[PDB]
Amino acid sequence: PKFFYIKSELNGKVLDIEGQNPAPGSKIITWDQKKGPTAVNQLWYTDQQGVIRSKLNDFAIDASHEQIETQPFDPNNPKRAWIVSGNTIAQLSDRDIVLDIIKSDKEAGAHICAWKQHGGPNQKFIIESE
Ligand SMILES: CC(=O)N[C@@H]1[C@@H](O)[C@@H](O)[C@@H](CO)O[C@H]1O
Ligand SMILES: CC(=O)N[C@@H]1[C@@H](O)[C@@H](O)[C@@H](CO)O[C@H]1O
Repeated sequence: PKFFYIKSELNGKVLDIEGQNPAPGSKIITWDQKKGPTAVNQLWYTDQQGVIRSKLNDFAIDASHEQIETQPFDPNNPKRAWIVSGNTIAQLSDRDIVLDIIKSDKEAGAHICAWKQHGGPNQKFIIESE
C-alpha cells in the first residue's frame, strides 16, 4: 500500500523497529529519520482494517508488555490493533489509549508505551509519506 513514517512531535525522531530486526518481539523505538532502502524498518502502512503494519515484515504494533514491540498481526488481540487518529496512534478498540514515548525521553533509542491520552507532545505524531 502507501507507506509512511510516524514522526514524533516531541523531537522529530521517527518510530523505528530496533536494529531492523525482523523477529517477533523486536522493540519499537525512536530513531533519527532515514531515507532509501534501509528505511524499511521506519516505514508503515495501514491494512484493510486501518491497522498499522510494518513495511519490514508486515508485523503489527503490539502493546502486550510494558514497552511496545513487533508481533505478527492477529485480529483477535486488541493490543495489536493500532490506528492513525488525528495526530495520535490510538488503540482501535479504545481510542483514548495512545502510543507514548516513555517519560518524554528525547534521546534516540527511546521506548514507547501505551498510555491514556493526556495531550502531551510525547503522544503526538506527524504522518509523513515515504
Ligand atoms: C539500517 C539499520 O539497521 N539501522 C538501525 C536503526 O534504524 C536503529 O534501529 C538502530 C537502533 O540502535 O539500529 C540500527 O541498526
Ligand atoms: C504527563 C506525562 O508526560 N506523563 C508521562 C507518560 O506520558 C508516560 O510516558 C509515563 C511512562 O511511565 O511517564 C509519565 O511521566
